[PDB]
Amino acid sequence: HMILYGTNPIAWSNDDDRSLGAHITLDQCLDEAAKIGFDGIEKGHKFPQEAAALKAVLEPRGLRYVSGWHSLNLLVNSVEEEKAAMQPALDLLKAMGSKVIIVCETSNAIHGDNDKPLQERPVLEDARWEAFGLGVEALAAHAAAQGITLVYHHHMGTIVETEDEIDRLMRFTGPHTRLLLDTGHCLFGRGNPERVAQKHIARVGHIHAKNIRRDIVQDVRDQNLSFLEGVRRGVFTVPGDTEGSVDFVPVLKIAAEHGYQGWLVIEAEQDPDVRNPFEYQSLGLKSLKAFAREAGLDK
Ligand SMILES: [Mn+2]
Repeated sequence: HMILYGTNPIAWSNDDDRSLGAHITLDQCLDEAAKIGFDGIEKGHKFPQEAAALKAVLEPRGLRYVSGWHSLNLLVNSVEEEKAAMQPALDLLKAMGSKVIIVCETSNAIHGDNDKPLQERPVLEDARWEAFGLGVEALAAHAAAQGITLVYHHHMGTIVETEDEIDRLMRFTGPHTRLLLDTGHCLFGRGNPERVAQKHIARVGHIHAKNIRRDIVQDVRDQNLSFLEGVRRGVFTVPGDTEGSVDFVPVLKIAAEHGYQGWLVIEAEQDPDVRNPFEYQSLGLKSLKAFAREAGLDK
């Protein structure tokens, strides 16, 4: 298959807030992911991080290891310390057959901080962009030399949140640095997912099909809520949820027209007691494959 459909375990057990889905075992998450029809799944905090142990739980369920989030600290640590911090991840990904590493600068991020409003998120001083981009590119050239493509995950609560900042990451990196286009964080960050795709599709190496509930996002902005408070209130949902406001097909149409190959991952943080992951992830996969057909991406 030229298009593979993935999921992310934070639908089942949240990574940032371990009180969300704490009771849901790895075994349940993986059973339901396979049963729903996903081709693979991304790293979650309950995943073994050794190759044999991770293979032992994914292979019985027909699940490929899509990729894993790896946190960056380029703003406080040297490049060589950051290459040495990503290497264990690069080795696991190779042993698992994965082709992508997902990265985000978190050294000053606030999305994991429950008590910090999202409006207080860090902004990278204008003079530090050139150095920061160069450092990201150095990790991506390092990764590429090993078969792994770096995809940068712009993210609420980080220095890469707005559309303008996505454009600055793209100006100050390349050619090995790719963009992970997350439709949910892009709209949450007041950006236009379609317009971002128009500009950067040729650099997009990985796509997260995430939806937002416009009602809840407007609540987050007005009441000054943290990222994890938005998550608990349902700021995110899946493709095809009527309460959502992301327009998926135009983004998938841009991807089709330039020949995107690879994964589309449904990543939807929700409170799983209220928003059953089996239900919402079933809805997501059903709707995203429809949208991908309508877009001519999945032919
Ligand atoms: Mn994502």
